[PDB]
Amino acid sequence: QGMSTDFDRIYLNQSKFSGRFRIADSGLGWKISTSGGSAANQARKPFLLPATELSTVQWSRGCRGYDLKINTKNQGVIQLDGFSQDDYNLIKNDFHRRFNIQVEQREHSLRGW
Amino acid sequence: QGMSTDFDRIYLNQSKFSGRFRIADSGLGWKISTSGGSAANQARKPFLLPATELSTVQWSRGCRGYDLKINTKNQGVIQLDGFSQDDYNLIKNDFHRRFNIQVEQREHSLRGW
Ligand SMILES: [Cl-]
Ligand SMILES: [Cl-]
Repeated sequence: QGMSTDFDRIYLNQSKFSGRFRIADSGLGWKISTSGGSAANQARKPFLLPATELSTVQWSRGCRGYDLKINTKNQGVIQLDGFSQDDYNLIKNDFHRRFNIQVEQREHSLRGW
Repeated sequence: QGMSTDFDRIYLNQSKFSGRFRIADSGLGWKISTSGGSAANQARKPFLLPATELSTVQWSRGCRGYDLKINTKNQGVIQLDGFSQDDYNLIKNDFHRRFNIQVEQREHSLRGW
């Protein structure tokens, strides 16, 4: 749809359901994405995190693939995982441009050597 | 050994190896614990995080069991996982007494309701 940057099959805080993660100028969103089409998917409500609540963001190792661990002003650290190594460049650019946040690279133990 | 509070089979940042996690007055430690006895275990060096680097700590959902996500002054967010629900009370008490840190309970979505 062309405004937000979207990623499918992402998990929020080790959720059993996967969902779609969206990066918008307004902040972040995540919504359960499943089967049943317009029954089950239509009742679902999004998790919405306003950009004002973002403080730091790191790209690190998830349970599934790579993750973002996102520290917030009022809601602790939120985890999104299920990313591919391929996703990093896009994520880095989006967080810089939309939020002026530099994503920290902390996904292996040789970082900073 | 009676000074530190120790937990076995804990993983650091989704490490392939598990190790022993130790909570001491001086800060946190983690060291790979494996087989071979005094060959492989003896060469291993610990990860050491001085108490001065601790800022916030939350108890949340790991890849394995429950986790701590620990925000540090200079090293981003560190994850320890592999904890049982049983571990929480001890952890809460140790972080309060040793560091004056209140562990945030953020391990399910009904927290704060
Ligand atoms: Cl947008
Ligand atoms: Cl001690």
